Amino acid sequence: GYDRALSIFSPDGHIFQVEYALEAVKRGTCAVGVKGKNCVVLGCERRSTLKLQDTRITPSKVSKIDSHVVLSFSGLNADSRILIEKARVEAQSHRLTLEDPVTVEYLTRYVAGVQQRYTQSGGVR
Amino acid sequence: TSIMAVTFKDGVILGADSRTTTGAYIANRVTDKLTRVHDKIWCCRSGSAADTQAIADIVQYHLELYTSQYGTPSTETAASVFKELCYENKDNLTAGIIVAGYDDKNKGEVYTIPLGGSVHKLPYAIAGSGSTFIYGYCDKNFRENMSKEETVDFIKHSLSQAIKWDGSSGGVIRMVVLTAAGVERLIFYPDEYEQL
Amino acid sequence: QFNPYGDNGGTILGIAGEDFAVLAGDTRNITDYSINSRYEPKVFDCGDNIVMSANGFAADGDALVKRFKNSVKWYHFDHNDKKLSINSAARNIQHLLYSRRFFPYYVYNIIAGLDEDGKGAVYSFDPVGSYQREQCRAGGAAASLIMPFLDNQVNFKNQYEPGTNGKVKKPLKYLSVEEVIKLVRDSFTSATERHIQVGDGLEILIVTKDGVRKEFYELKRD
Amino acid sequence: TTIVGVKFNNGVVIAADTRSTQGPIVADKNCAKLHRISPKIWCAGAGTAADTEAVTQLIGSNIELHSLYTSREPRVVSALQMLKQHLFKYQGHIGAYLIVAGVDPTGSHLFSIHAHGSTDVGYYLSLGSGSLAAMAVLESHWKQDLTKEEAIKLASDAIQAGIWNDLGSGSNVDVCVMEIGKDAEYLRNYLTPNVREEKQKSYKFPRGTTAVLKESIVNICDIQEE
Amino acid sequence: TTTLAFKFRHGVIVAADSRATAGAYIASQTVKKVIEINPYLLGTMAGGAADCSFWERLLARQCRIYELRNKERISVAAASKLLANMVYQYKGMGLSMGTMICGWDKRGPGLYYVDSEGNRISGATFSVGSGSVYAYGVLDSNYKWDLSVEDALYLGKRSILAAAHRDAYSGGSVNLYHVTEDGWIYHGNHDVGELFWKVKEEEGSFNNVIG
Amino acid sequence: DIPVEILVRRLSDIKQGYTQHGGLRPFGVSFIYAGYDDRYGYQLYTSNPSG
Amino acid sequence: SDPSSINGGIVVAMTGKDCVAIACDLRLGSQSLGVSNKFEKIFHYGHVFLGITGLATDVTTLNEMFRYKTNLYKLKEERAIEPETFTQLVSSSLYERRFGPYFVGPVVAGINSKSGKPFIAGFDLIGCIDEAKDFIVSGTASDQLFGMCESLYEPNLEPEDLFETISQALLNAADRDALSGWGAVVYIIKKDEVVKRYLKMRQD
Amino acid sequence: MDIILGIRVQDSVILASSKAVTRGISVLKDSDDKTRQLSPHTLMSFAGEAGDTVQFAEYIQANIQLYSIREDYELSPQAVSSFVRQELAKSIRSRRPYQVNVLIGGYDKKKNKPELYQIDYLGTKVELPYGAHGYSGFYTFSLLDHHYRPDMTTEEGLDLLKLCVQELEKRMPMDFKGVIVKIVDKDGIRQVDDF
Amino acid sequence: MDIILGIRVQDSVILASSKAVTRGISVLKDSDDKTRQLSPHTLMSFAGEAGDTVQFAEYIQANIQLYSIREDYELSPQAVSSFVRQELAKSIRSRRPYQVNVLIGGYDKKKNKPELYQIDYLGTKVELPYGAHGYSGFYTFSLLDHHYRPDMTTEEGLDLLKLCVQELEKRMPMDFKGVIVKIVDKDGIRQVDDF
Amino acid sequence: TQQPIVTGTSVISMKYDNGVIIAADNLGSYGSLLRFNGVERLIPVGDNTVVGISGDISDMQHIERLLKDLVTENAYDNPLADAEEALEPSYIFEYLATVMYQRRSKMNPLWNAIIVAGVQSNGDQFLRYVNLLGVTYSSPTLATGFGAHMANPLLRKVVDRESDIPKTTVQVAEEAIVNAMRVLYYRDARSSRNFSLAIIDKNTGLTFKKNLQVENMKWDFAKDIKGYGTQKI
Ligand SMILES: *[C@@](C)(CO)[C@](*)(O)[C@H](CC(C)C)NC(=O)[C@H](Cc1ccccc1)NC(=O)[C@H](CC(C)C)NC(=O)[C@H](CCc1ccccc1)NC(=O)CN1CCOCC1
Ligand SMILES: *[C@@](C)(CO)[C@](*)(O)[C@H](CC(C)C)NC(=O)[C@H](Cc1ccccc1)NC(=O)[C@H](CC(C)C)NC(=O)[C@H](CCc1ccccc1)NC(=O)CN1CCOCC1
Ligand SMILES: *[C@@](C)(CO)[C@](*)(O)[C@H](CC(C)C)NC(=O)[C@H](Cc1ccccc1)NC(=O)[C@H](CC(C)C)NC(=O)[C@H](CCc1ccccc1)NC(=O)CN1CCOCC1
Ligand SMILES: [Cl-]
Ligand SMILES: [Mg+2]
Ligand SMILES: [Mg+2]
Ligand SMILES: [Mg+2]
Ligand SMILES: [Mg+2]
Ligand SMILES: [Mg+2]
Repeated sequence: GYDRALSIFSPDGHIFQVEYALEAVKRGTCAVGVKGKNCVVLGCERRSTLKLQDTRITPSKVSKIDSHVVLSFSGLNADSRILIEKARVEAQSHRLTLEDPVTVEYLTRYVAGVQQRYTQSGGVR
Repeated sequence: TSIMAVTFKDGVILGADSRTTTGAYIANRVTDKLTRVHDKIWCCRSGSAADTQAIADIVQYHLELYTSQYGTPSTETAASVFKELCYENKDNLTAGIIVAGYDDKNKGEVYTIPLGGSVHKLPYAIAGSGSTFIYGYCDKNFRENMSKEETVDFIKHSLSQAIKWDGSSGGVIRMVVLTAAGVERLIFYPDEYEQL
Repeated sequence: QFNPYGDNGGTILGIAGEDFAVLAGDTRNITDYSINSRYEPKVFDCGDNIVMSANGFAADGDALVKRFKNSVKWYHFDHNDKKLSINSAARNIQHLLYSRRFFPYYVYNIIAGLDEDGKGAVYSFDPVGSYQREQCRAGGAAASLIMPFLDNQVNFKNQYEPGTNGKVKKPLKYLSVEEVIKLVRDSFTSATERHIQVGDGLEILIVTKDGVRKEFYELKRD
Repeated sequence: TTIVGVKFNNGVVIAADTRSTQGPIVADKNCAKLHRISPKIWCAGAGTAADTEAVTQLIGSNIELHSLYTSREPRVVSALQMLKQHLFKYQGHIGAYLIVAGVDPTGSHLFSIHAHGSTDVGYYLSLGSGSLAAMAVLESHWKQDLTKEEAIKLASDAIQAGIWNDLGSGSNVDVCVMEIGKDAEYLRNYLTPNVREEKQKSYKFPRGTTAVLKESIVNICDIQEE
Repeated sequence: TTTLAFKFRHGVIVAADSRATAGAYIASQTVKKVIEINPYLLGTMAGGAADCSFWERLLARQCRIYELRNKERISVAAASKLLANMVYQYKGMGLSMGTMICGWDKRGPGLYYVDSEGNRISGATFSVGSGSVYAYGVLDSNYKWDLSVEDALYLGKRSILAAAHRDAYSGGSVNLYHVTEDGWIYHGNHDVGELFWKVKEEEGSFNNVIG
Repeated sequence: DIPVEILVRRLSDIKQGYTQHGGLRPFGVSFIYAGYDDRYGYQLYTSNPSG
Repeated sequence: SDPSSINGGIVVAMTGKDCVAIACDLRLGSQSLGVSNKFEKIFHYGHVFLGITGLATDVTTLNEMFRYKTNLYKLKEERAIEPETFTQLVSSSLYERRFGPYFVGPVVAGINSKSGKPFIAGFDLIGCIDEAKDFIVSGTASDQLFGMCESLYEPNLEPEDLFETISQALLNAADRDALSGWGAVVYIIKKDEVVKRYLKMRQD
Repeated sequence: MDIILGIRVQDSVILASSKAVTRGISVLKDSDDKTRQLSPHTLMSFAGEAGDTVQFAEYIQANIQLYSIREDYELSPQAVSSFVRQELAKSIRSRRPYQVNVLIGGYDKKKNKPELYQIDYLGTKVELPYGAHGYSGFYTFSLLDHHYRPDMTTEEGLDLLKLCVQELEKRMPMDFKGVIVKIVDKDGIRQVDDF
Repeated sequence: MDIILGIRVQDSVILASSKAVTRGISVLKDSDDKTRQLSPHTLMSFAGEAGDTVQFAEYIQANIQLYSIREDYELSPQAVSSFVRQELAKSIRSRRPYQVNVLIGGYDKKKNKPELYQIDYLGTKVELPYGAHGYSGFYTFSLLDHHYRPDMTTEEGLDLLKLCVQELEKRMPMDFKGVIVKIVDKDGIRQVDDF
Repeated sequence: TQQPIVTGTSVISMKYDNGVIIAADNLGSYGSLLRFNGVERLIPVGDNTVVGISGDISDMQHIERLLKDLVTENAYDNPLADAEEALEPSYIFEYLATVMYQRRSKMNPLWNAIIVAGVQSNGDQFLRYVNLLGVTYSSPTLATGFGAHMANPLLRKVVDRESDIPKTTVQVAEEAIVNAMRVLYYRDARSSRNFSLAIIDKNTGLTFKKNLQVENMKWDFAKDIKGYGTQKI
């Protein structure tokens, strides 16, 4: 198997591959989250460079992870699908093993853990 | 089966009957149970026909590969390869094999390998279902350093009796002579050996 | 362990007409994949215009027939040479079979003849004496091959009259002896093709008021 | 099944019956038991029908690839060796009992092979349920230095013995002759001694005899244009 | 098999199919599973055809010698008990019988269930055989005491049909009987093939089946 | 029959995998998917080597 | 216990003059219990027809499997599969489960679109091919069907005549089997038209 | 577990399942719900060996709920029943098969039709107007064969179900402690609290 | 058969026996009386294998009735129970033993005392204030151990019996179709027609 | 119920134009051990019948005694014991068949397969088989054990049906029997070279041949057979 260490430290104590991943996020369309007293609103930018688009079928920016939790993102679109799929699987796995839906804090901790794992595993970016 | 191998002055002689059975039906009456694993290292096969063929084929492969690298193998070496197969696969095999060969240094040697996979070096050996009936005869009549003609008669007479009493033995008596002179095949038909 | 039973193969067939009856059976005797005899009679004239065939385990079939023939003999002695009716024979055979309820005769059994009104009769027996009068019955190795064919060609089952489309059945017209013997030969020729225990020969016994007549036809020997 | 193999002067011949059973029932009256491994290597099979086919198709496929790789015509000993090692590995669970014969650059050959992986050499061989009936004939009539015509006769006579005397065998006789320096001739239905006689009656029904409930056209065609 | 019988105001209804089986093979379809012991006594058969036939025919002969010695027709209870004691001797030996002894005597209509296991039970409604479980649904749901002879005959017929449809080892034809104080009355042989379609149309039942 | 988007997502996920792990070159292919299903009707999609 | 006789059912196929016919019963059971009277056992992949008897779960599974394989065959080959070729695919697929087989008795029927030759074939549960000229039978009443077909069948029958022969073979065999019946279907197949007829039979 | 029934009427599917759980000679519970909601318009009842039943149902439930979230779309009852069958047909040749029989009752919102599927542990699927698993159908099918019409109302379906249960309670030797009844229609799934 | 109970109170013996007869998966009857009057002041209930039960009870009944006629005298419950035990102890080493368990409830007119005997199929006899056969005692003995007094009235004995039956109906998986109750006292044997 | 200990293998027989022939080898096997080499398994009864027996030898010796006693008993108060009221093959067979079926019905069989060969008073050929189960059948050729599998096919090539019997001479029939005995020696692992043969002709009477040997055997081709496949030396 491909075991190459892609995410590594540099002399100044930086992991460039992780920092370059943040540059991909900087390029991505804007996403915003605001929580009120009894609600949360997620706003997302759609770049108008792409017209002739079919808005019915185009992947929406906000994704439901479960019936009570949503996830929006900024950065590489293809990468986001992998995290969303994993999060959705974990959400059902939690309901299945513990008989409660995930807390928002738990789901976040899982997704964040997946992201971290890809910063010190061989052969992956 | 009825198989035997006997050492003598000039080398060693292998002997066998030619019957293979399926219950009481004789599936083949002209079987060759004397099989060659090297130029002057042969074996007598008893037990499962499938198992003993599979084993002998693997051994012939091992000794062919041995020869290509290290030259002519000893009869002891051939017996060791047989043993290793018969011992390590003892749960799944039913094979009673006698290994016989001629060196110029060691001359005639005989090794018998029964069911368990143990090895026993002997002056002569008998095996197969029909061997039971000639333990007494062979013990009484065997001598060391016999002539070729004496040894042929000893095997002929021994297998004649084994065939006479054992239903699982019969047909012709095949023999293979292993000496410095070369390899000689002999055959003896019922009309010859029954009247002994 | 000793197994007192065996299977000698064979197949039999009884068909009742309006004023006649036939009892047919192949002449082949077997054990496993071997043929014992290509011609070993299996259907017998037992007297009083009654024909009988009991087989499966040949030794038990031979004994049952032998006993029933004996029963007919003693029926004459004990009741002033009175003729044993087919219905009386059937009931007698039940009691011969059930006398060994706990060590059965391993056989299929069929008798045929004429009833007391002169009409054709066929009775069928299971190994322990359950019997039934029927119009058509096959027994033995290839019984399952033949019976459906007879349901169709003797009782006109699943056959309706064209034009009506399933509203009106095919009427139950009686069959002649010549028409019946054709069904018998076709039944056994078909069974010989697909069953290995059936073949060699076919012996038919026809029963009328005039008596008992025989007919023999060859079958394939493979 | 009954199958045989007989050597002769300049080649070898094999033969087989054409019955396949399922208990006491005959499933196929004209089964083909002679299989082609390579153009001049044929084998006859007894036992589990699917196994004799599958094992033959497999070794024949590998023999073809071997022949292409080596730029040589395949040998009978190669087919023999590949078969026995395959069967031995499955410890008898693949119920194929075969008679393998053929001609190659080495000459003409005749072998038998059992399900557990044992092979035998001979001038005449027989396998299957009818092997005893066939071997009785072979032991009575075989001689050294047979001609092609004598060997075909002996072989078909041996199969007939099985057809008539064994319930597991029947119908027709298939033959394949493999002579040195010639094309192999596959004689399908060489003998046909078991044709069914004419039926006494025709059972063709009047149209309208069967009761019907519904009728409908079945669309087998693809989705249409326009 | 499927057999049933039930007591009611105007006597006792007895009904049965006619199928006989040897594994999956239907050996016969013209079997009489109701045996006439006397003009006032009926017996049903289920399980071993040979067993049921032999012992119930032997019982009918016991019931006849009873009438000769005693100048009196045997009771349903006594008849059922003679059978029960007869089969009890051979208990554990392999007998397979499931029977109902139906009749009319001094105490009125009588109905006893008797089997080879040893049971002997008096009751107003029974059904024995592989298809009994299907028949019980129709009986229990529609059974009264104040049932007309016409409606009672139909109920027993419809109950066998229900079982004959579902149970693979039940079918052929329906045999009906009605037992009065003047004796039993045969009410015909009814082919299930024809009866099924008739009932489907007239009643509206078996909507799932197409015809 | 598979909904169009589900098929498209699957192929696009395969393309994505080659950009994140394995150390292999991506597929140098861009697709235009034309399809129909009973949910969204007629649909056009595109995918590129990024997934 | 016997997987091949739990659910019950039968299939029969016949050749005629420039035509073939394949028929089946509609019963699905759990031993003695009848569960469905609409369980059709005949499927088609283009112009090739497949009847399957035996364990119902394996019947359903194999249909879905051959639909899968024939749909791919068509996409790659750019043509519908033929009966001779499909017959080899069925055999291959069954033998790959040699030591854990599907408990089925398949029957192939169809007409080669190029040569116009009628074709039928039968298999055992592990893949052995029985390519017959006259007829093929399968199911719990296979003995009964062999008896009916072997006596009623005659070669070179016309479609409307063949229909009556195969229908009577099925119906009368099914009526001597406890585990077969509850309806029946017959497919009459010609080179470019296929008719499907439901038969009226006893529902017991 | 013991008895599970199903009946498809004009505009709905009704599932009746027994309440008893039994370990040997003792009734552990008399109010057990042998059903899982797979989706808002699809309900699955189940019965078989202890553990296998609930493990399988909840596994199916999780898979369908995952599909619903991923696509933001409810699978048809036919699609669900086919998924379940494949899982059971896959299971039967595994090292230790799930010993579970199920009924799937659903309302297809696209076709505006109720649908009932019966699937046994072997993976044997059949669409039915009414069905049952185990020894249940033996007692109930004769009544359903008699009384059932496809144009029945939900109320008529419940009355016919009461008749089926009354017969079970009379002729079954085992006490199954009554049934929980649930109706699946266009508006979703609801429980009949008085039966 | 299934459940047979017995309780000896101050002045009487109460026997409660189930009504169900079962053949496989079907309840044949729901009003079976599993008892025989051996004498005017002695009642025997029974349960075991089909046939054996009734054959044995009626055989005992015939023997005691024969004794009564011959001597013009009623045997004591103790004497009857001893006779029954011997017949069962004789039976257990026979070719085919009677597979029957019994309770004998009687009022001894000499001592003016009720008596209850429990005898199993092996011939194991025990005199008790209350007893049960099969799986019955497993559910009922804890209540009887708690509530029973020897100075109880017949009415108090019946109320305690209702409590025992209520527990059986809750925790036993098998439906035994209620019980027939009979009281044995100085005035003879009578049946409680409402229970 | 028992198991056979010392056993005798095939008995073969066939009809020809004027009588019957029957043959059997002289071996008494003890499992795979060929224990007893001088065992006569053909037993004449008078000058018109020969009973050939296979299977358990202790049961054979019992049957042999029953037959010897049968002759003694038939002569009792019978002036025509050597004439009209002599024992017939059909009488001898039915007696044995009665005994065999009775013994199997008591679950204590005589572990044998028997062929009764002879010629009747009217010159008709008699040939019938009976075994431990009481199963009986008749045919132009009959054989027990291995003979049923190997001998019958060869003998049926001479007499395939009833109409072939008059066309078959004693020289042809004997030749066929002797050949079959050779084949059984090639192929039956519980057979011997030494055998006995008996001919019962309606003209020349009973001819009983002892100490016959299988001769004209083919073994020479064995020298050319080497190995089991690939071996050349
Ligand atoms: C003498 C016979 C005894 O020691 C010799 O040893 C010869 C040796 C030569 C041939 C190598 N041995 C045999 O002939 C040998 C005897 C034997 C039999 C069974 C097991 C072990 C040894 N015979 C065979 O191996 C035959 C050869 C076939 C006919 C070509 N094979 C069988 O008999 C096969 C073997 C299957 C088997 C069973 C148990 C262990 C290993 C393998 N058996 C069968 O085909 C079954 N057969 C058919 C049904 O009736 C039962 C016997
Ligand atoms: C002679 C005719 C008999 O000895 C030959 O040996 C021929 C050989 C030719 C055809 C290659 N042998 C057979 O015909 C052979 C006999 C046989 C039967 C059973 C076991 C071994 C040998 N017959 C078969 O192999 C048939 C071929 C069919 C009719 C096309 N197959 C079966 O009978 C299969 C057996 C499959 C099997 C699986 C695993 C191990 C061994 C065999 N049996 C069935 O299909 C029966 N059943 C039908 C209902 O579905 C479930 C299975
Ligand atoms: C329904 C139809 C089935 O449950 C009914 O219960 C009917 C009752 C009617 C017939 C009175 N019962 C049967 O059909 C009954 C089922 C059965 C079978 C065997 C034992 C008990 C119950 N069938 C029979 O009794 C058949 C009737 C024949 C087909 C006319 N009889 C047999 O199967 C016989 C009897 C065997 C037997 C019983 C007791 C001791 C020894 C033997 N058996 C055979 O004929 C042998 N059988 C042939 C088919 O191939 C397998 C071997
Ligand atoms: Cl070998
Ligand atoms: Mg010998
Ligand atoms: Mg035949
Ligand atoms: Mg049917
Ligand atoms: Mg039915
Ligand atoms: Mg199901």
